[PDB]
Amino acid sequence: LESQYQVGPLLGSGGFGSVYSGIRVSDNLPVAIKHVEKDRISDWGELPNGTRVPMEVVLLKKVSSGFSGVIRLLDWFERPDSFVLILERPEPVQDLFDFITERGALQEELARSFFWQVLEAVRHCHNCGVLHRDIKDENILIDLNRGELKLIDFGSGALLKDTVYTDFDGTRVYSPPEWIRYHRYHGRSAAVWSLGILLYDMVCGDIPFEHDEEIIRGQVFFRQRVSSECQHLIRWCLALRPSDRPTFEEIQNHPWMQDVLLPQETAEIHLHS
Ligand SMILES: NC(=O)c1cc(Cl)c2c(Cl)c(C3CC3)n(CC3CCNCC3)c2n1
Repeated sequence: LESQYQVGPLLGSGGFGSVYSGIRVSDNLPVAIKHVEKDRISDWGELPNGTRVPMEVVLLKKVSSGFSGVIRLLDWFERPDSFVLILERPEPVQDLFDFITERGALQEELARSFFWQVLEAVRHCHNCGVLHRDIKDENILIDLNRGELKLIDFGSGALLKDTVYTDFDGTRVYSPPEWIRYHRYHGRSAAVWSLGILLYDMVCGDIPFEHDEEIIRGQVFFRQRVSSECQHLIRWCLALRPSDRPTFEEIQNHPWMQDVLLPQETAEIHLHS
């Protein structure tokens, strides 16, 4: 049926739908229960059969196998007017947006650990043929006990492909200049641009660009003291020409990314575990 789950408080609502705290009754596992109205759903996909479902379900199934820094889909249900997704829920948890709101710009050692884990999660998605298309601090959860980050909300995502994309429903201030100007981008280089925005966000406490004109110009001004190596990596991710941007391999081999803390180290030093 679907009272295999006890429903708790509303955790949040927005373009992603309505998300409730929940518990799976069979083993007390913490879950998040996400309701999405069918009419409010834009991009659709389908499973290895008829079964037309939200793209989000297709993508999560493709990445939810195995361990990773991606939130796992435990189950889903269809109702007459909506879909309901059952997702794993860290506890205690705080999204990266709220974490940055409370603590301001992050020390580089902590930003390094977080950014590294985001890179590994995004690599996993791409390796599984999934492109997220809305990487940003609001879509990243922190498991405060373990110091492990989780990517959420694949509702703007798509199957990864090597040809040009001409559709985009992600967050605009995270979208690349080629999308702003031409409404065209390729998957990896757009993702790397958003990773540059995210890294700036972490070490400066706010995003670099607010307006189309700023994104198009691509001038990065640093409002906080940031190391030259970090500045260099960020400016590389934010290269105006897509082909001038680093690959994931080049990002992880960059001098700023060396000697990352383990997740548990991160929690003990910076999240006091
Ligand atoms: N797919 C989603 O949109 C989704 C998935 C999950 Cl597992 C969660 C969880 Cl947990 C939360 C609340 C713990 C913040 N939320 C609410 C969000 C947390 C980050 N942005 C603010 C509301 C979740 N949302």
